[PDB]
Amino acid sequence: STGSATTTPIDSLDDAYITPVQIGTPAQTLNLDFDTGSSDLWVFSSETTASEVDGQTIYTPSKSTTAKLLSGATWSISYGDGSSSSGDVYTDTVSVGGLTVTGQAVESAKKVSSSFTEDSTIDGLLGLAFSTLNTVSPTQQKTFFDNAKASLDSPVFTADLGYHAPGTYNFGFIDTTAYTGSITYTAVSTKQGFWEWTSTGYAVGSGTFKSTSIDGIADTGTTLLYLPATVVSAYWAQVSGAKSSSSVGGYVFPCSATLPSFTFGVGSARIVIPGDYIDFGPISTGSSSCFGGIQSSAGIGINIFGDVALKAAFVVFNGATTPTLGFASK
Repeated sequence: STGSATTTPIDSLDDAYITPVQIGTPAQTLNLDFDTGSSDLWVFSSETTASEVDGQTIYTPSKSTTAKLLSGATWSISYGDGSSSSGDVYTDTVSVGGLTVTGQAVESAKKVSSSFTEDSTIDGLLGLAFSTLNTVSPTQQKTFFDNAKASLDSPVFTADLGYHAPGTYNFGFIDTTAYTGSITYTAVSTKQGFWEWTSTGYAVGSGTFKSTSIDGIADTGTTLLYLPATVVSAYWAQVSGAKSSSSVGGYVFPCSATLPSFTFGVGSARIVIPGDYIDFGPISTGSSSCFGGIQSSAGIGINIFGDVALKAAFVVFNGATTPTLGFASK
């Protein structure tokens, strides 16, 4: 089997991408944030505290003839940005782009943190990291991909995120028309539960490529590119007037600037992020200070190849017995 679904930016900055997901019978379609950095499929629901729902579409398990309470199961998650959610668990039929999994754990939120409530466009998350990170207790549950894998034509999914435009998540096949050149595959460590890999270096603009190992994770659920402070300083040094602002929370730059590209290495291959992809717009409405799309990871503990990096590439998440990642230009 295969599936293919369009993923759409939630706003004009590509802060996140939403993909429609059919849950239950009859289908309830919710727009979920596909997140290769986490492993829970959780949704706003009829159980979510009413004051914490503000415009999201909810899953109502009592209206699904295939929903079953997973007795005794609870979940609770905290994300790298400080947000969180928790609740109970149903199993139900879940379909993405024509690919159907029966008995998928659907984690129904009883509580969500304010950042979720305040984003009316995201109805939940669909985790695509390794199932070892799933938070369901006392019986850990499998991700949608893990449940689908054995049925897929090939045990892979691909992320093709658009710049200021829709893109595509495919399951079970590699669309050879969706990229240019060849796909370069690179090793993955699953020891932390992530799609963790090592970039071979970077370049700023038209500058020389610096060969250096940068371990990080491919994370579709993170907006920006978080790299070591040395790398990030080298980038922003090429933008007149750019500086790190402790009060804003990162590098800012004059909105009048033209940003240089940023290249990262995948083996001997190179992925070029155009400068425009690194502009996240005014820090507040009407400001002439703009927020940068490349930020330091120093306070995180891990480097994160988020959407800024991934949307410059066609990305293969190869879930074979020994997982690997593939990157192609497009």
